[PDB]
Amino acid sequence: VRYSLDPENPTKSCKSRGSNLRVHFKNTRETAQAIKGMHIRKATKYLKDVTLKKQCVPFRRYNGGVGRCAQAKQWGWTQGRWPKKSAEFLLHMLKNAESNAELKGLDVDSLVIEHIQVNKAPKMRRRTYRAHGRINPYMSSPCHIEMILTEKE
RNA sequence: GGCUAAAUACCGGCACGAGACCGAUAGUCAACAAGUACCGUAAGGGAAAGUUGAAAAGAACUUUGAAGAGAGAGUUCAAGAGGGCGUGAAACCGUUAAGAGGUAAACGGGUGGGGUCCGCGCAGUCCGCCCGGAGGAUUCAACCCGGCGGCCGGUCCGGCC
RNA sequence: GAGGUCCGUAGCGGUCCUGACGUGCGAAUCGGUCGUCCGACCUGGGUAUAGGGGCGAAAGACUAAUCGAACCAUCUAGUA
RNA sequence: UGAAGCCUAGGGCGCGGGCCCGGGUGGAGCCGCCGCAGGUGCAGAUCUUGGUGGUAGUAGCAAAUAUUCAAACGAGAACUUUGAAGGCCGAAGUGGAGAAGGGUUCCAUGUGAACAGCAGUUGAACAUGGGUCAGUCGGUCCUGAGAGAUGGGCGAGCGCC
RNA sequence: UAUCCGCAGCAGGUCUCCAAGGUGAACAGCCUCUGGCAUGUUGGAACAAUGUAGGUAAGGGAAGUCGGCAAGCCGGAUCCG
RNA sequence: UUGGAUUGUUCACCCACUAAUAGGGAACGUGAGCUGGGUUUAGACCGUCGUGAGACAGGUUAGUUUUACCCUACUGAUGAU
RNA sequence: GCCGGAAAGGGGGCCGCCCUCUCGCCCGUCACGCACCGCACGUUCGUGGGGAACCUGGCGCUAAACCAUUCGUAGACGACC
Ligand SMILES: [Mg+2]
Ligand SMILES: [Mg+2]
Ligand SMILES: [Mg+2]
Ligand SMILES: [Mg+2]
Ligand SMILES: [Mg+2]
Ligand SMILES: [Mg+2]
Ligand SMILES: [Mg+2]
Ligand SMILES: [Mg+2]
Ligand SMILES: [Mg+2]
Ligand SMILES: [Mg+2]
Ligand SMILES: [Mg+2]
Ligand SMILES: [Mg+2]
Ligand SMILES: [Mg+2]
Ligand SMILES: [Mg+2]
Ligand SMILES: [Mg+2]
Ligand SMILES: [Mg+2]
Ligand SMILES: [Mg+2]
Ligand SMILES: [Mg+2]
Ligand SMILES: [Mg+2]
Ligand SMILES: [Mg+2]
Ligand SMILES: [Mg+2]
Ligand SMILES: [Mg+2]
Ligand SMILES: [Mg+2]
Ligand SMILES: [Mg+2]
Ligand SMILES: [Mg+2]
Ligand SMILES: [Mg+2]
Ligand SMILES: [Mg+2]
Ligand SMILES: [Mg+2]
Ligand SMILES: [Mg+2]
Ligand SMILES: [Mg+2]
Ligand SMILES: [Mg+2]
Ligand SMILES: [Mg+2]
Ligand SMILES: [Mg+2]
Ligand SMILES: [Mg+2]
Ligand SMILES: [Mg+2]
Ligand SMILES: [Mg+2]
Ligand SMILES: [Mg+2]
Ligand SMILES: [Mg+2]
Ligand SMILES: [Mg+2]
Ligand SMILES: [Mg+2]
Ligand SMILES: [Mg+2]
Ligand SMILES: [Mg+2]
Ligand SMILES: [Mg+2]
Ligand SMILES: [Mg+2]
Ligand SMILES: [Mg+2]
Ligand SMILES: [Mg+2]
Ligand SMILES: [Mg+2]
Ligand SMILES: [Mg+2]
Ligand SMILES: [Mg+2]
Ligand SMILES: [Mg+2]
Ligand SMILES: [Mg+2]
Ligand SMILES: [Mg+2]
Repeated sequence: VRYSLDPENPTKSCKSRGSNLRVHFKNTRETAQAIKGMHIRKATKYLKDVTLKKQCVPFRRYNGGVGRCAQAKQWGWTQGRWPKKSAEFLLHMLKNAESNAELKGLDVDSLVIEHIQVNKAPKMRRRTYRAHGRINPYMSSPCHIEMILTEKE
């Protein structure tokens, strides 16, 4: 609808969008940061590998308490994880984006992720019961995902 | 032993009219399915909640997906108004760009450097009088005719106060 | 085959570990260990007693998680 | 031919309170001067209401021995259903049935937005429809502990004894 | 141990009926049949410290500690006494 | 620069060993490290005091010890220029 | 070509070379130059350090590290053998 950063060429680019998705915002943002600059096929392969725990997602900003792994050394970090539903949500969105590019009449095997953004969506409340008859929130953190692919060779 | 209208009172009730009043955290608790939802054995306690547009014209149709949800297409002046939709601030977050980074950060004074913009900067003011040179007009002073105005008549005539 | 008799189930209770937990499973729970268990026994329903009053084998205990004077509204925007 | 409001690395003025221009967004009203009036200026009050952070993807999802294989349906299976295997409750039960209480939770079909602190093809969730039959089971009848009128008494009185 | 009350599918609370086989004094504990269930609001990989709940320890035997706290010893039945 | 008997003890005293059984500080070091014996609530008993409710640097017995996942410091483990 | 150097290694001296100058230095003669019209950061070390590319040539070179896997002399996870 209204994209935060428009493409430099509206003809050599395709767009995809999703709102109010029940996936953790902090995990999804790091997955998007991991796949930010990749070719479409490389990104799809990497996302499959993450889902199968063959490659990690390096947790850089939201790293509090995250454990270490040996697979983040190839990212030049120490802490990584494998958020699989985070990976597959934007895998579905990537598939939608490539379908959009094919519909608009583009070269699918030259598309590079040029823009990707994860915003924070309205929270939905549940309730948890604590000691001494107290009630605390059990909130959730849905997110908005917004991505732009473009050709470059 | 007794009766008795008028002038007098009126935050309830049926209708009305008005205001230097309030303007949705205000004004009644209640602008809305409000003494409603809801809590308490009960007596009782008691909310939050307004706004698309002029008009639903409320997004046919193609396409990816199991679907939510997207990409096009279309309506509208405007979707940067898409069914909790007027405007859309701050705290907080994402991304892009620029800069920086071992005494937490921020701050005052003094410069320096770099940016973003502005000056619409880029050969730099005019204004009077006079001298000289080329010009061009119905053209100056004086005189006459008419109109208007300002000051007087040592004490002009007439009014009014 | 007697006993407000003994050991010991169900039930009723709540000693010690000063154990577990202590933003708990829980605004008093959990485990093991314990007391009593034919009697002043345990228990549902009905019924009576109501706040300076009730009821109390008496701890100022209980009276709807509130008790050395309950709760609700009002006097009340009480006084400092 | 664009008011209020809002944003601004744009230009300025004022010692200051503040104010004026430019740009953008917005879509219907607003301001200067002379007087008048006041529910008239917030950083605090363990202030009121609403919203948002760091903590933090952290604490935590450890009471009661236990699951595995194959198939089916399904877009999708650690969790649904069928079969097999291995276990538990162990007749003072994790069995079969009632009273108080609940009030449609009962049964069937369908759905997977929300809820069932993972997930779900399942559900006491949501949507459609169904379902409780009495001379001989109970209430209705009796009276118990007790409650309660009339006559009467007391009482300012509602009324009470 | 999910249709009731406790704010909740809350280890709490809430009145009764029926009651198999073996062992055994026994309605004790333990194993099974009829009936039921899926380990109690999740799973997977490892087996560090510290914990919680269980055990075992040479020689000594309360020297520990305010205090034998905690654990341990004893345990049923028969015959003496 | 110790092992013990008695005491809640600090202090004290005694037995034994020893080479010697010196003295002190760190918020009278150290309770989100423990314990809870003493003091130090609410229950009770005694003596003295008070007419009484009650009092006692007098004795006695029974009595809930909460929270770390934050920053630092420290102990280890990756890594970074 | 010969030597000269290790504490954090010497662009130095010497022996020959094919060549070229009577030029370099000091006094004199001789004229010439953007004489830019009084005016500032002028004059170097400097082919300075660093980063990208345009390049014509010659000489050469076609490696590892990490993940995945395995191991258990190691281990909470990383890490390590
Ligand atoms: Mg961080
Ligand atoms: Mg931490
Ligand atoms: Mg809880
Ligand atoms: Mg509760
Ligand atoms: Mg008379
Ligand atoms: Mg009279
Ligand atoms: Mg009038
Ligand atoms: Mg409002
Ligand atoms: Mg209101
Ligand atoms: Mg409002
Ligand atoms: Mg408003
Ligand atoms: Mg409001
Ligand atoms: Mg609105
Ligand atoms: Mg508009
Ligand atoms: Mg609008
Ligand atoms: Mg809006
Ligand atoms: Mg920003
Ligand atoms: Mg940057
Ligand atoms: Mg007895
Ligand atoms: Mg007995
Ligand atoms: Mg007790
Ligand atoms: Mg305890
Ligand atoms: Mg704890
Ligand atoms: Mg009385
Ligand atoms: Mg009694
Ligand atoms: Mg009183
Ligand atoms: Mg309008
Ligand atoms: Mg006013
Ligand atoms: Mg204000
Ligand atoms: Mg304020
Ligand atoms: Mg996690
Ligand atoms: Mg965790
Ligand atoms: Mg549990
Ligand atoms: Mg049953
Ligand atoms: Mg049944
Ligand atoms: Mg059903
Ligand atoms: Mg769930
Ligand atoms: Mg009566
Ligand atoms: Mg288990
Ligand atoms: Mg299970
Ligand atoms: Mg359960
Ligand atoms: Mg031993
Ligand atoms: Mg032995
Ligand atoms: Mg001793
Ligand atoms: Mg000792
Ligand atoms: Mg003991
Ligand atoms: Mg001290
Ligand atoms: Mg301390
Ligand atoms: Mg403590
Ligand atoms: Mg004590
Ligand atoms: Mg006492
Ligand atoms: Mg942790």
